[PDB]
Amino acid sequence: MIFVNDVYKNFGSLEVLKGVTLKVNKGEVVVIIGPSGSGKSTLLRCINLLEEPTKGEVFIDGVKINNGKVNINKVRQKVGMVFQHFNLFPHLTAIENITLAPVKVKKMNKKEAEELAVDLLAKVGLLDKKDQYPIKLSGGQKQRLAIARALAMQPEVMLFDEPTSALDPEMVKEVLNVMKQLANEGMTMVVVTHEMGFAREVGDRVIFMDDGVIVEEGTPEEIFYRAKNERTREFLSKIL
Amino acid sequence: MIFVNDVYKNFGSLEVLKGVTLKVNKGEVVVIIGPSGSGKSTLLRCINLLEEPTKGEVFIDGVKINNGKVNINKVRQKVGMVFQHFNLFPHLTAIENITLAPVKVKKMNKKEAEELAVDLLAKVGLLDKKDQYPIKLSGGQKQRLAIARALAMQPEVMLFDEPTSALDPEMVKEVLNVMKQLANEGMTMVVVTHEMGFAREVGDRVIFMDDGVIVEEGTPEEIFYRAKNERTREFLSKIL
Amino acid sequence: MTVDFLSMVKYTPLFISGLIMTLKLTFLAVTIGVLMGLFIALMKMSSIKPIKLVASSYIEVIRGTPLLVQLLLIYNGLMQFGMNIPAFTAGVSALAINSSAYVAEIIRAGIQAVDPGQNEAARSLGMTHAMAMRYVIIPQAIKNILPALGNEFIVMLKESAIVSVIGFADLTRQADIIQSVTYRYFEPYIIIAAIYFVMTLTFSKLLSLFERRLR
Amino acid sequence: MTVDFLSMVKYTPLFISGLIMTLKLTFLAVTIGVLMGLFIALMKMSSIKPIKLVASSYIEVIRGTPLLVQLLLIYNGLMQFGMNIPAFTAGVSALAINSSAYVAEIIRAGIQAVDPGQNEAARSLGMTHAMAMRYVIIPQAIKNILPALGNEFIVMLKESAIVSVIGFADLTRQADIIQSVTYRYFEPYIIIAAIYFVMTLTFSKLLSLFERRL
Repeated sequence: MIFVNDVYKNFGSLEVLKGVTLKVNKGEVVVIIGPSGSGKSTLLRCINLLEEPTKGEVFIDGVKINNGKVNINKVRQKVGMVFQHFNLFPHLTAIENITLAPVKVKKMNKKEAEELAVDLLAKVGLLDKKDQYPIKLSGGQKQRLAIARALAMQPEVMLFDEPTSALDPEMVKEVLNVMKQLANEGMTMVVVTHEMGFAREVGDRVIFMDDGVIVEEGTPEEIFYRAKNERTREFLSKIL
Repeated sequence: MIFVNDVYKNFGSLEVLKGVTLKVNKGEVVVIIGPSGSGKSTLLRCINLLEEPTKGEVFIDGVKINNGKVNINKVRQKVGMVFQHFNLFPHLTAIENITLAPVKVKKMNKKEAEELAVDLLAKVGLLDKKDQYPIKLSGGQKQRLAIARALAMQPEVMLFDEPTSALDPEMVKEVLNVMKQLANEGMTMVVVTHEMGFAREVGDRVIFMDDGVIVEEGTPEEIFYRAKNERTREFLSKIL
Repeated sequence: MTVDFLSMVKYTPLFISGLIMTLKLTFLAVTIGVLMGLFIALMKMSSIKPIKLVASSYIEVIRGTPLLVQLLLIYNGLMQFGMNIPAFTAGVSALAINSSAYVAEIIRAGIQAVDPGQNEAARSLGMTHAMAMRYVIIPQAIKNILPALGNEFIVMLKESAIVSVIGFADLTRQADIIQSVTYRYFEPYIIIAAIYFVMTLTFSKLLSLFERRLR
Repeated sequence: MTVDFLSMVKYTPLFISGLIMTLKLTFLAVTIGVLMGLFIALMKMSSIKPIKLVASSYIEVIRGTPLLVQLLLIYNGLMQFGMNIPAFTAGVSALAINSSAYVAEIIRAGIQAVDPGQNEAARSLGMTHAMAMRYVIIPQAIKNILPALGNEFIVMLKESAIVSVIGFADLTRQADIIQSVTYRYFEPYIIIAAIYFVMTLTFSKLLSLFERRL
């Protein structure tokens, strides 16, 4: 399903990814962790080409998407993304946020799109906020809204780039809970996070990255209790 | 020693403190917690008059300091403050950061100031960074320097305004440790924090604030394990 | 002689006429320059290398060069080609050009000022640059732009006083006229400057007030 | 007739003299205008209300009013008081004044741009406003300000072409001069514009180069 194959990434003199390979199959919840400058979010964003690899290739559903001989919009229709800082459309209401892309990309019928949106709003517990504009939403309400919006395009995998880091601590749970609910429903997910609780609860696999490389991986309990590599132990000892 | 007495504060139509009283005596470590918008930081910043109460008064060492009949610089000499975003002086090196105020405020001899600084740098583990500029420091190193810098003015009470919130997770421990050490050496502390571990380990007293009011307070174990108030249990349930 | 403003009163219709003339110049000048600027912007966004180079050269050259020299280049410089463009069409042309460069840049910057995250969200939801542009980015750039366009006008008011030297009967030109019959330069200039000041204040007020209607 | 740039070559000394004349005007205008501007700023910070009112009114009036009208107000408007200040001092006075207002605003803004956290840290360490300003805030405001002063100069170069209308022998005036002997307006203006352009590019290059270092 997802196959990032030995990619490298540079931002000028900054080498962020130095040879990374990631395979995720349908239904997996994979969680990527590590210190700042590990390359977590860069690897995460290579999957739907928000970044372009300097070398290496990424295949989704068996087809390479970084050869310029494929329609990227068609790719990202399959691959959802939830952003650390929400990136809600400010001039658009909750419903409108959700329905913009289906109506304009998938050419869905407006009444149908509307029904989809109110279903998703109920799902993430935002029905009573349907019409409002973000500015009137709290951090949690915002991220739950962003998630609803992503889901309305019905992807087969969701990418999560530190979706909780910009939330007040009293607000982390609600967003994590929605994410877990999706995990329990078999959604394929790649999650970059600081919240180890999530990985404990619903993660299938944990990836520890350091200095632009995957240094160790395994199941959550393997990594959290029986980490083999010294760097992993260091990071965890500071983090847990 | 510190007596905030029934203060209120407004920022325009925004009522942030709605009648708050706080007494802290020598040697206490008081920790203030609560959801965003509780007014914690506003109360903390009333102590050294970084905010001015709309009503009410604040005394330190028994003298009223918000009557315009007092030298505020002499007060802030007694009451140190560590900031969420460090607020290091960028054009000054680490040691220069530390020695600026003793030299210019206390009119200390430069050799003496130099020795204070190297003592403190050693204390917080920044010896090898004495002549490095704030920009070459990681966040944890930054906050440890800010702490050394505060200490060189030898206050009788230290205020900590969320000293850990803008740190990458791998970096929280080292800063918290320094704080604990200060706690263990009998320093009077008022700490606003998200890190309940610290409150458990070294807090003497824990204050829970919500909607601009102190709604419940008590010892760490009382608040974390036997909380009487509903809001306290609710907040904790989202947080712990 | 000595200061005598009271003597200036009877010339009120001249000032009023000068004022109305400064207004008419500036409005039409901007109006063309904005549309021009919009167009210049579009060229700089084109994938086609020569066109981008041309719009860049236009903007770079006009911004990096004095308003006066452009004015005179239109007025004087064209005479030798059997061209006798009036003072008016010369001033408007010059201003619309200067303004076109500054307006084009206002647009580019108003766009780049919209958080790149918006584009990221939009693309990641399957939208193409075109769609992202129509339904997401531009409606926000606009709220960045209208305030800076509105400000450009206020600058164009002050700048337009330069058409006096070309012999256009603007608000500044009046001071020549009046003095020819009064031998006084000081008092009518103080009056004229006061009018530019009051105009500037007025328009700044409405502009910011409008800005709050947006941001 | 039709275009002939080659004929313009022999007039090179006129341009160079014009060029050198614009520089000398502009350099001096800024140098005075900076000193003046710094002074006006200090006034706007003073607690003595009249002084702040005067400086505010000054700045607001000059910025809200054309450079030309200030020039002519000095040159022509002063004649009737039996005053015949040269084209040069008229121009320099006008520019140094205009630039003085804008420099005052640049300074104020360069100060307001240093992070208020710097002041809070300084006060909380017991330093008085004076010391914070001296040892902490100002050394930073400066790095905020120099890029805007340097750029202001670049604006004043273009501006200075306006003293031609007063009869100053600057770079723009030359086109009148040359045409009196050649009947050509176009070509000497294009050359003049090209010269103003090269000056703007050069100074922008050097200015930004200075800027990245800070």
